[PDB]
Amino acid sequence: NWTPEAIRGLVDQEKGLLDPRIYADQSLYELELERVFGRSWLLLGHESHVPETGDFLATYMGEDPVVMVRQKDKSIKVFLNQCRHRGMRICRSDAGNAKAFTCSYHGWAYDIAGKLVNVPFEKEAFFDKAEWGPLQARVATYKGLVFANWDVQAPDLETYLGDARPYMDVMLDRTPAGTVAIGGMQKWVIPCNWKFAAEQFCSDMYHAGTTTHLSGILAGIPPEMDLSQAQIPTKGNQFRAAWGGHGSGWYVDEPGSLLAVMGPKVTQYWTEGPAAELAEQRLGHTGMPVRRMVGQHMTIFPTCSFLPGINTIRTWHPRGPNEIEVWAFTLVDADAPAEIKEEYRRHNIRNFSAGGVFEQDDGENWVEIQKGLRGYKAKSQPLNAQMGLGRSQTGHPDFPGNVGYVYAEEAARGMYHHWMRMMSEPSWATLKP
Amino acid sequence: NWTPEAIRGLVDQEKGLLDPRIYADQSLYELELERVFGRSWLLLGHESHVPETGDFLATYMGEDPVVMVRQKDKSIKVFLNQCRHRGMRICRSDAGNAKAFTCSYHGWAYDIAGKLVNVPFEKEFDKAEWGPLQARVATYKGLVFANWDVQAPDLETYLGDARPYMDVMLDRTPAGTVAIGGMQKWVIPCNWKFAAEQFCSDMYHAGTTTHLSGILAGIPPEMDLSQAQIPTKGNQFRAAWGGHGSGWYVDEPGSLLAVMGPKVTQYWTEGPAAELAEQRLGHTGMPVRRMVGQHMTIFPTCSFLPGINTIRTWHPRGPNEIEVWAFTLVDADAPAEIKEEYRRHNIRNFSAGGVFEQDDGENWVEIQKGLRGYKAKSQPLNAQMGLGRSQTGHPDFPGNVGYVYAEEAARGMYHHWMRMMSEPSWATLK
Amino acid sequence: NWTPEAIRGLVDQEKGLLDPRIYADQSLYELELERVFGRSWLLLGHESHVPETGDFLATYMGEDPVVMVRQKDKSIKVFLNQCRHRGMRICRSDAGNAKAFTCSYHGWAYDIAGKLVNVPFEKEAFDKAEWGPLQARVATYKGLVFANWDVQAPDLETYLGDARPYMDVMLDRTPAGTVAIGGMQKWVIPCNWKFAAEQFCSDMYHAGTTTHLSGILAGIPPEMDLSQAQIPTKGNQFRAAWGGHGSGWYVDEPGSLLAVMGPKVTQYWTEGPAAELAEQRLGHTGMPVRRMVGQHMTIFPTCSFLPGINTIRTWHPRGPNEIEVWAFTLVDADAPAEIKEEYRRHNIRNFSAGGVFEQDDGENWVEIQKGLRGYKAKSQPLNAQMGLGRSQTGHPDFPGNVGYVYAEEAARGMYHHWMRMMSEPSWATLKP
Amino acid sequence: FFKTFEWPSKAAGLELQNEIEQFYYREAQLLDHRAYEAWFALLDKDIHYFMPLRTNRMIREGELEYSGDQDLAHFDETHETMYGRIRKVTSDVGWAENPPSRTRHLVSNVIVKETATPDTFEVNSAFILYRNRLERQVDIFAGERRDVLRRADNNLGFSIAKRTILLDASTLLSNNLSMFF
Amino acid sequence: HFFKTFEWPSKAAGLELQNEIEQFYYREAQLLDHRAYEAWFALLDKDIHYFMPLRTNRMIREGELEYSGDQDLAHFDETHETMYGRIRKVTSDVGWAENPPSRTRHLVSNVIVKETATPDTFEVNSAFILYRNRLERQVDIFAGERRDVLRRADNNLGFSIAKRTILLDASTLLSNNLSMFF
Amino acid sequence: FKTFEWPSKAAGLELQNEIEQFYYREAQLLDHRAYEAWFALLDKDIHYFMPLRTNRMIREGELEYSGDQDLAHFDETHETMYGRIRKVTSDVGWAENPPSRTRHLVSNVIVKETATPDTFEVNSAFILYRNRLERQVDIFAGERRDVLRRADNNLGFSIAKRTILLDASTLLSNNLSMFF
Ligand SMILES: c1ccc(-c2ccccc2)cc1
Ligand SMILES: c1ccc(-c2ccccc2)cc1
Ligand code: FES
Ligand code: FES
Ligand code: FES
Ligand SMILES: [Fe+2]
Ligand SMILES: [Fe+2]
Ligand SMILES: [Fe+2]
Repeated sequence: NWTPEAIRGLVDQEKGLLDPRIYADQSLYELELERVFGRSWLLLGHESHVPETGDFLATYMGEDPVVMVRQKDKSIKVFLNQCRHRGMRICRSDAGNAKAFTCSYHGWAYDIAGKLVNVPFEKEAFFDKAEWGPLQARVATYKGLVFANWDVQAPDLETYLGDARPYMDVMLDRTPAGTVAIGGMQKWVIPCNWKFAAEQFCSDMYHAGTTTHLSGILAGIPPEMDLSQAQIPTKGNQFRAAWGGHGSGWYVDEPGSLLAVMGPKVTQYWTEGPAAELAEQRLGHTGMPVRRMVGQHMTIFPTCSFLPGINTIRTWHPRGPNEIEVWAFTLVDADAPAEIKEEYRRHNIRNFSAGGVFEQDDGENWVEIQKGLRGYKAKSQPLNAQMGLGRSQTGHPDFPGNVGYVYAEEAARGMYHHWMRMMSEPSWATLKP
Repeated sequence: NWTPEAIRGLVDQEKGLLDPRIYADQSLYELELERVFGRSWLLLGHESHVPETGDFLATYMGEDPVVMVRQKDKSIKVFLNQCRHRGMRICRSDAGNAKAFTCSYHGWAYDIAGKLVNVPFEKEFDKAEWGPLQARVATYKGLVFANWDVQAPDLETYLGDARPYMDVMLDRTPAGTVAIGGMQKWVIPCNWKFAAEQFCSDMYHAGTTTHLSGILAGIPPEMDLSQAQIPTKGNQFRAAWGGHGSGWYVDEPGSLLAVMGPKVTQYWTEGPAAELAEQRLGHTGMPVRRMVGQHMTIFPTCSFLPGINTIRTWHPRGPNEIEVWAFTLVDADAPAEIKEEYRRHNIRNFSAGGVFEQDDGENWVEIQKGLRGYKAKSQPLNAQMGLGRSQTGHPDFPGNVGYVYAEEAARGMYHHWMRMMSEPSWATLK
Repeated sequence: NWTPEAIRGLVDQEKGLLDPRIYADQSLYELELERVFGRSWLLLGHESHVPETGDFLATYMGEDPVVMVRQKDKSIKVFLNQCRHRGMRICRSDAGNAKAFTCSYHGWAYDIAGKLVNVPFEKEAFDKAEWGPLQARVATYKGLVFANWDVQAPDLETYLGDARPYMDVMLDRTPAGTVAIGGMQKWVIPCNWKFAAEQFCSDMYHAGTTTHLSGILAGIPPEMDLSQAQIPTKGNQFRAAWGGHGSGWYVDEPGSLLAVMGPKVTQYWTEGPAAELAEQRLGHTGMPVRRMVGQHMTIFPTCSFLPGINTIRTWHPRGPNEIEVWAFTLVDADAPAEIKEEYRRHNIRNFSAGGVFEQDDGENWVEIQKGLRGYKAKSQPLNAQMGLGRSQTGHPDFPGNVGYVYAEEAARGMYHHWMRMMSEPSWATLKP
Repeated sequence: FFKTFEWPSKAAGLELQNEIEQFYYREAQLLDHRAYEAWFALLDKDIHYFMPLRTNRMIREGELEYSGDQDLAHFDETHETMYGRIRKVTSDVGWAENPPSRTRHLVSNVIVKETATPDTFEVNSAFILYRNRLERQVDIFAGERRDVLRRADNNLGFSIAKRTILLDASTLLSNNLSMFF
Repeated sequence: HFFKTFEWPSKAAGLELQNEIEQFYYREAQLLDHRAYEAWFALLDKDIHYFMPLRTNRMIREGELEYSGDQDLAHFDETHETMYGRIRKVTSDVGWAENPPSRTRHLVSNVIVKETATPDTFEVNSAFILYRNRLERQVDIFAGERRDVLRRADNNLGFSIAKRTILLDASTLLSNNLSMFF
Repeated sequence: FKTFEWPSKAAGLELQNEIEQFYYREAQLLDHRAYEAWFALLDKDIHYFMPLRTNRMIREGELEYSGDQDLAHFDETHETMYGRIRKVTSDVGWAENPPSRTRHLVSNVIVKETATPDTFEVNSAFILYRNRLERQVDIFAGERRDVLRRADNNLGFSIAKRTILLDASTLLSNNLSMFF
């Protein structure tokens, strides 16, 4: 059995080394579900997914299926999609509106809150209904986004997010009207470990600025333009969370990235005009040059990843050490013009979906990485994560927090250190910030 | 290895709680194959599946390829479908008639008894020493069971007090039963204990929500669920020793009619053939003609519904999967019209496309999927139903008896399960 | 954990017994990756696969993806097909020519030697010479390319030992040497490697009995049938003094080879100046190459060939329950055009996934592994007693330990060597 | 036994070949869009709908591959029993198919044979049936169908007098046959 | 934004025309399966709408909500200009998803032809199985139907594509990408 | 191998029909194991070829298929096919005994007009579903390129060439005991 000593010898942020066994080991994964997922704050979706009373969304927390459902008091509850009689699924559609939920096996009946309200033949047999039925999850919201956690001793979402908050507001708090999700949730299966996907959106601008997306940029650039004529952005910054494993990277003053992905109309909306400058004032407390911020990525540990410029957001659902499910959707400002919404929608489909000219290539890399790790020698020696080590500083005038160069792996090392920390430390008294 | 005290921690019949991990854990299944399946009596079929010398049926004894074949002296011995040379399958086909079995790999030849008779270039070690491993063969009125363990009790001793409950299906005529031609097989991605327990103790599913569409299927087109009568009267049996159990309705003719139809319900309840069955099983003192919708499980994986007369074996195939092997029994002398009715209705209801079976399996599949999660295996499942209300002094039915909508037979199945892999030797398992 | 005592009990070469768990156990497989595959000499192919500078072949060492690539200095280097940055595959095609290797993920550039030469934004954000893909030892035997991870393992020549003269039967017939016909046929069989390793090592017994009755019928004239085609009997079986290598061949019986390879290939192999030059070159142990018909050989653990038919393959493991068969065909570089073409035709006809011989092979192997899921199928030992105590080390016809063709002495020694490799941690005891 | 379809020496006219192929394409569109009542309407009151069990047999026993008219089967149905199945599949409380599966019936290899009755044709065809359900469940079926089709003034041009499906499976790899073939 | 049984004409298309549509699809399948992307792209008319909606698990009563709508995310929702960029990507030797290329087979059957309000313009229904094999052992199988609007054209195929909607038999995509064209 | 060079003069509906019907007739023969009659459809000068397929970078695309001097899955004349038929019908051919249950679904049939009367090059797509034993399922997809010469036989045509281009690099099936 994996001893805490051995778990600490898997990740080393000092040497900047990663043991490849963290992505492949079956017994390590079984521990992840308990130590990470069963204790973390996990994305389930947006508030606009469940607007009216009784509206529900069938989703996951790790490998555990859950129902997220809007309550009559306008709150939102999350409970395990499992009947505590003999384990049957309580809610059997992806989404919709429920007056009540009813288990199809033996007909145990539940209210929209997830409470057991009726048991057939409860007088002939049997016991208190108020005590039975699906385990409940803690629910916390953050400016439209809905999060959930099982562990009662875990920190609150606000404390969980901490220093990472202002970097989310670039996407979320542009208008007092707030964000609304475009209809649709794309879902697809990738045979790779969840850490690869999580790390990429956390720290890896480096893949976007080099080789991975040379063809994606080619797809969005003017037909008269060639790759050598297109100019890759090079300047920008990266962020590592004070605690958690969170991080974000972005380009500064170089709209070449955003323009190729999103097009001119969207790039204008983001940087020039009445709405773009209104966002600048609203994010006045941070003191960030939001208009100059073009092309941004972010991961909230462990599985909440999003691109504030593109407005694509997704949860990575784990399916063993060799597989994940991507559940992705798109956000728009509530009051953004009809043409702008249509452009956000078209360009997200074009770039960041299973068939997206950008997303096609990310899941090519991750897949080939996992295959290799089946071999013995492939897991024998550490991998390299040493970029920008001892180079990121907290006292930055332009941006708040621990800031480095755009091509760094400081957030990467910070993510894997907290993976090691959750995997090793059993109690919250030690883990909490 | 799972420690015998940790195994005893999984199932608690006194509290009425079950550990979900029993349905999912890989290491528990490995123990199952050795401890549970390697020493139980397991159904391979019926005597009519092979009535003449040389007739064989390739079947399974929990992952073991096994072959059962009729002999010249009317015996039907069963051996491993494995050639001890390099492990090749001896018999390549599902069924038929053989003169001799020849391995395709190196040509080791065998008679129909299993004995090694010819080894190519053997003159260039005893022939009788290296034949496939023979299982113990024991029949119960046409039903052929097998067991690897020489220490295991005989068939009759094993089945015990639940024999009268099998006699409801297999001993209605002196002619005996005959298996209809054909054996259906299909894969269900669920644990075998869901399937075994349901036929053992779950009438509650059929009396509630699971089979609403199946009832609708067997009811007249002008009639809907609001006109279908909801059954509430009946009892539930628990076996003394073996892991067997039963449930049935009392005085609800409409339940059987919706499943099996007019002619078969008549044949089971009224007339010369139905009355002859009440006098033949009269020694048990059981009101057999008022018995409808009965379900049964012979431990571990032999389950059937008397009246309906579908019979199946659930094959292990891992913790997350099973193979269902089902056939139908009819009485030998039964009219040609009744045999055709029994055939047609079993196909209609209890097959891979069956209007009842579909919904039975759909529950299990979705349960197994949910148990992939960590938290879904963390809390106990409710197995209390009728807790302590099963007294042994009922005037109608022998043994331990409770109300039909209870889980007393369920606890008897899991109790013996726990026991059959926490106790190594037969000296205590009796 | 598998204790060293437990391993030794799995194989009994004295009683000719086999514990069937070795084909099925998951934990035994993962040990095999380390103890067997992580330190054996493994066939990656032939020199003719990579004839020029930069020419590469993506292949495997066990489950480890590797690149075998010819260098400027005409040497062959083998490295782990794994970007040591984040694990990405560096070489993403099967075969071809490279001037460089670039990681598609973050753009780390490599030279054909496997040296890291460029890292994008290195100056803006550690030594490249220390971060190249892991290298394997590379050695060749008369055309065949082998590789090994373990620096402490013996060299290829010592690894092979006295099994070399029987390898020479196929590889050393002419000074010009062997050259591979284009094409590497690959298919997946859900059976464990050892079944196939064994067959080509010792099991001639299967071809002379029942398995290849139908493939023989395909290579026999239409007017003639299975009765008028004797069933080879006389011949010998060899065991290597160390390493679990083994071979088998018929003596003076052309019926086995004629069926498979036809009249023209047999004539080349047994008659004329070419077959005389072959016996001339192999007179070092005084073994008649003219009389040896339809040979089979396994080099431990996963290399297998049929000297007369000239098909050669590697069994790639993919867990206890599946393998990938990677096979190709060899010919003498100086042989005539009609002979080479007949070799090509008759190998495609007979030993590929659809080959009239090979069809029946997998069919048997698939079935065995399926049965091995059973507990009772894994309870009692298997038989490997054929030819026990009927072999000595001193024949005026053949060198080394020689027994009857339908024996299983070579098989016993293969499992014996496997047993030793699994249980002995240091080469200080394993080596000869 | 069934064996090779006894195809007629003279090929069916280009009009009739089109009509019967178009019928199967239409029938597939009904099934694939869950138009179960519309599909059921194609079945004649004397319909026999049959899918025998299939077993592994040696060459010495080729005659016993498919199960007989007195043996159990996957389907052995009359107009009445078929309608029961339609009731179940269209039911809001039929859990096997609510939520419904997503199916595709790909139809090919259509061989048309005339009968002794005018307006009536015997047809042989091949299908692949792709079934996807729940989140990630996929079941693929393949086989042949042997039909008796009568010309009909309905929506499709023909009604189904008889159907036999020969499925390329021993043990069913799918947990159910909630689909119609 | 729902889909139901294709509305085939009661008078079946002429045997000559039925054959022309069938052959056109066989030729289209040939271009794609042989990676002649430029020749395939030439088939797309300037007013092309290329649409593949998301598909969800719904109760029978909520049937009208099974597919995503024209203001929802989709797997594909394309114009000539967006398709152009996709063709530019798939032909690019730094387009990693299709370099090395996949091996595909588009099997086309169930062809149903309907005339439109425009002469020489046809609304076409068809079924397909798309078998995709790439790298060493990766296999992705897709099945679905295509709803096409075709125009007669003076090209080597006989027709051009004005609209295409693909109804895919999947909710969650079982493939890691959709680097292929349907 | 490149895109099949279909005739721009779109083949006649009359002939289009009998070509497709032939393939369906042929498919019926193969799935019902009438090997004797299916072989009879092959002319003496027949070439039954199925090349190996490899993963190649775009710049090395020409080397995707194995050449006429390379190994392959199949490369057969008349006397080589004859031998296979003898095995596949044999009682001691255990790869096909017990027989496999197969489906040869055939579509995408394109018939090509050559200068020679009664000779037409024919392309077809296929999916081959192979089920055998208890639970083995092998799925194959690809294309077949044929010549086909008009004959006075039960099926109406004879085969004088067949190239099978399979959609696989590594073969995911344990063998090719079936015919394509
Ligand atoms: C992770 C994921 C996506 C991106 C990204 C993609 C396109 C444009 C800008 C950033 C960067 C890191
Ligand atoms: C193992 C594999 C193949 C053969 C073999 C088969 C036919 C002719 C010659 C050798 C012998 C052992
Ligand atoms: S499973 Fe929910 S009540 Fe039986
Ligand atoms: S395995 Fe049965 S003879 Fe070799
Ligand atoms: S993985 Fe190769 S450069 Fe990052
Ligand atoms: Fe990316
Ligand atoms: Fe039931
Ligand atoms: Fe062999």
